Amino acid sequence: GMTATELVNAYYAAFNAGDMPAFLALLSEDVIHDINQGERQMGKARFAAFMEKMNRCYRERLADIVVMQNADGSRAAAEFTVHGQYLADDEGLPTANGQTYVLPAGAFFYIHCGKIARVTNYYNLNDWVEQVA
Amino acid sequence: GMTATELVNAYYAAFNAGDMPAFLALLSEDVIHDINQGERQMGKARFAAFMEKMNRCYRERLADIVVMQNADGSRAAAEFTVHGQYLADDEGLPTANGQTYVLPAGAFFYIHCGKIARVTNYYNLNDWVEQVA
Repeated sequence: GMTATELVNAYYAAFNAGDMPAFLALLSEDVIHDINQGERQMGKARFAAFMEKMNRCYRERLADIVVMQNADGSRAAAEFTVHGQYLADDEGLPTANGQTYVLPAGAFFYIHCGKIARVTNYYNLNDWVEQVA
Repeated sequence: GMTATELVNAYYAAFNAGDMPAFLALLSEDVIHDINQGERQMGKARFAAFMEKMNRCYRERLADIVVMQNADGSRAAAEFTVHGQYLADDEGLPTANGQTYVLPAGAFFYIHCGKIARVTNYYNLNDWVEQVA
């Protein structure tokens, strides 16, 4: 019975708290995940693997979260500020040494049957690389 | 007296119709323009110059536009599908030869005093380059 706004708020609450069971529970089994400047990854197993890797390499807190939805709650969007620390080398990227970064980001969502069926992530990758390189 | 939704709909109507006076009229004089994977450009004059260049090099139609806002209309977001044709070489990018492209994109907005005060553009640049290269 959650609204789209509530669902997306719960997504980010779980993200911020590092509560992976709560986070993954909100996603459909066939969730589409559009990685910023990267590949479309399909399915919850791949999303769980993505989060495992992200948790190996980064810690992030999202601030200033603004969540919006369409009237029927099938579509949503969020804009926020990422506060992060780069903890361990991620593949294909600059070396990690604990550096901090701060940058705006956003996401778009498709919601169906009360689950998040698509997450599309956006941010300026060039800005992030400049901050950590 | 327009709502944020109406304002953003007018922005995209003007974009789609190629009506530059109508498009630029919606923007604040000090509009912040966050170019996808690029620079923050400040001010309406720079935005007009950006559009002049864009119009020199591309023709785009946006489909499937979904516009969302926060309750007070200070923030908005749009997701859509870009249908484009690359008409003339743009600087720092692959050669143009009239190729077509289709890809999702989105934008985030800050609205103040009834004008668009920030436009932040997002899309997968790698996907676009792959489509035209």
